[PDB]
Order: sequence, then structure tokens, then C-alpha cells
Amino acid sequence: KLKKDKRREAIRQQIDSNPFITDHELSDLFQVSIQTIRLDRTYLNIPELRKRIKLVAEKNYDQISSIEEQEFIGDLIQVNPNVKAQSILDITSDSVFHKTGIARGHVLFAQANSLCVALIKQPTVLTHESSIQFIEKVKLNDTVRAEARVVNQTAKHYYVEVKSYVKHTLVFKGNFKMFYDKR
Amino acid sequence: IPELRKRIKLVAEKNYDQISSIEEQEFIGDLIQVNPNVKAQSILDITSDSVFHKTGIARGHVLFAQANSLCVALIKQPTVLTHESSIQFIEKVKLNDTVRAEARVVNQTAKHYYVEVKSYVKHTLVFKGNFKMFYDKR
Ligand SMILES: CC(C)(COP(=O)(O)OP(=O)(O)OC[C@H]1O[C@@H](n2cnc3c(N)ncnc32)[C@H](O)[C@@H]1OP(=O)(O)O)[C@@H](O)C(=O)NCCC(=O)NCCSC(=O)CC(=O)O
Repeated sequence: KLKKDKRREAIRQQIDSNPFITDHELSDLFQVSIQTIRLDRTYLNIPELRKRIKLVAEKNYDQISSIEEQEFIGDLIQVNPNVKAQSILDITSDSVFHKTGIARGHVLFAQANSLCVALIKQPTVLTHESSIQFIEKVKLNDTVRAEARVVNQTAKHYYVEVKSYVKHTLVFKGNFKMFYDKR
Repeated sequence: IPELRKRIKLVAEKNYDQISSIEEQEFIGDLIQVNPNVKAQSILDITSDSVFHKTGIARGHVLFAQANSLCVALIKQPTVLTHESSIQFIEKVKLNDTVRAEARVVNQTAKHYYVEVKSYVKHTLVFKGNFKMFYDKR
């Protein structure tokens, strides 16, 4: 009971620091079964990872004004408008070359491009220019986490840098010059 | 000669027979010209699936997908992967537009083809991109 409570405190802290941590990762860290971790989360009222993602994205779509959920590519997991945003995208068979399992370049671009749009709190946002690098192959069943950050803003454009990752590996980089209008 | 739409699909069909880097099901648009390692063209009908529904403006990843597939199809190598690309959205493409993309090889190294893409709606230049395409024979 006493070991459990200390572990449960430690799990609350893990989730606070890293909201999108998996049960497997938690199982490793605390040397208990995935079953124990689920039960721990249940006592703590912390939903399973996919539910946490759905819940937070729902809240995020409420904060943006430049693009609608139905047209957004991936799940918007973090947004600080005009500053920083992140999305995740699961790569399914619909997103790859079937023979190699390699993700299509337009898929990674769509995720990054959509994220730069959602990040900017303006009614009109249009991509003007983009420079991108496909650093490592993204594969079937990978989850891509894209991070976008505003690096400059003028009267007519936001300049945004995007870096996208599979686990800890940088797989894609893009610089986006985004046109906006307050009308 | 069959109907206009049929003919285009047949020219596309016969064009996918001279390429080896990508297949019909994975190619965005219709491949209307291919001169391997030199030049290719494709056309793409912009339907409601490809636009922002509120404004009718084509999604940038759609125009990019056309241009990107076209560059792949152009290069007559077993392995072809986009390494880098730099693109410009010059004019809004709209619902019901047909975009004609033209890809031209401008340079070639041991490891990459450098390809320039220009996309048009009728006579208007709407999109431009430079694509650095990795290739391998093996
Ligand atoms: C371009 C790169 C291969 C360059 O990496 P390196 O410098 O290590 O490459 P290299 O010259 O040593 O060549 C090794 C690569 O050749 C290819 N290769 C080698 N032998 C092969 C074989 N028997 N069968 C198939 N492919 C083979 C593999 O990709 C291999 O990568 P390895 O050694 O790693 O196995 C890589 O940086 C990369 O994959 N970047 C990501 C590219 C990408 O995913 N582009 C977007 C999707 S394609 C796209 O955008 C087009 C579209 O969607 O239409």
C-alpha cells in the first residue's frame, strides 16, 4: 500500500511532465506490470493514452481560429497560439508506398503545413513559401511528432520552423513562410 | 480515338509503362507526358476533396503531392526519394481548376537529380518548386 502510493505520486509527476508517456514506458520505469500501471492510472483518474490525446485535441481545436478540425492533418496535442504547437500523426498503409513501407513526402509535409496554419491565430493564413528536408525515412506504423515554432513575424508573414520526430529521431525539417491577414 | 477523358487515361496508362520509380495507384494526377530523366507533365483536377471548404482554396499539400509524384516518376531509377524541396505558392488554386505541373531535370550528380517544377492553371503560373531527388540503382 505504501509502495503503491509513492509509485502513484511518481506517476502523477510523469504525466505532468510528459503528458503523452505510454504505459510500457511507465511499466519499465517503475518495474511493475502494465496491468499495475493501468490500475495506478485508474486510481489517479488518468485516462489511457489515446483518450488523453482525443481529450486534449478537442480542447486545442477550440483555441485555434485559422483551420477547422475536419481539415487538420493529425491530432493537435499542444498549441500556444502565435508561439508553438505540436501534432502527432500515425502512419498507416494509406500514407506509404505499399512496396517499401516508406511514408509519402506529401504526408509529412501535410502534417507540418497544417500545424503551421493552426499555430497562427488569424482568420486568413496561407502558406507562401516552404523549404523542407526529408532527413530519415518515416515508416509504416511510425508515429510522427511535429513541433512548430514561430521564429519571426512581420505585418504580412509569420516565419515558422518545424521539426518532426519519430521517437527521439529527427526525420524531417521545414521552414515555412506563412501569409496572413487579419480579415 | 475514344472520348477525351478516356484518351487522357490511356496516355497516362501507357506512360506508367515507361516509368519504374512509382505506380499508377501512388501517382497524384494523370501523367500526360514522360520523357525519362528529362521532362514530365501531369494534370490534376481540383475537386472538393482537395480544398478548404470555406474558401475553395486548394490545400498546399495537394499541389505539393502533384509536384512531388511527378519528380519521382520522371527519374528512371529503381530507388528515388525526395531529399529536399523548396517551393512557392504564387497564386491561389481554386475548386474546379485543373493544375498542369511540368517537371524538368536541371542538374544531376552521382547521388541526386535536381528538378524544377512549374505548375499552371491555364496560362497562369501558380506554383514553383526545386526538388533535390536522391536516387540509387541498387
Ligand atoms: C536520401 C537518403 C537515402 C540518404 O541517406 P544516405 O546518405 O545514408 O544514403 P546512401 O547514398 O548511403 O544510400 C543508401 C540508401 O539507398 C537505398 N537503397 C540501398 N540499397 C537498397 C535496396 N537493395 N533496395 C532498396 N533501396 C536501397 C536506401 O534508401 C538506402 O538507405 P538506408 O541505407 O538508410 O537503408 C536518406 O537520407 C533518406 O532516406 N532520407 C529520407 C528520404 C524520404 O523519406 N523522402 C520522402 C519520401 S519519398 C517522397 O517524398 C516521394 C513521394 O512521396 O512521391
